[PDB]
Amino acid sequence: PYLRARGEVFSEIFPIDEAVVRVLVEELKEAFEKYVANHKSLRLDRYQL
Amino acid sequence: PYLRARGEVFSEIFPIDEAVVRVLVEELKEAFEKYVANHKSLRLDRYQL
Repeated sequence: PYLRARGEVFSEIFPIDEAVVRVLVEELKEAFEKYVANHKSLRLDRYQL
Repeated sequence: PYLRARGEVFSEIFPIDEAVVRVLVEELKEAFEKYVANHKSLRLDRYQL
């Protein structure tokens, strides 16, 4: 007490290869879609995505 | 070192049978299309097809 860290600057990585990102975003989209549809043990908010 | 050389002669020939040129450009782009399909994790910005 009290813990600190001597801070950095933020780690800054930037996207290249973005159409594979487009395929993987629509895969993410259908994936999370059917994830919400399946796992009803989540009781999730269903008005947001 | 260093290097300085002198040239011999010109030699520059061409193919014949331009149908091989046309359909082989098509099959060449087929092969590199398959390699760009393989390029999913190969860090490629995607507008060179």
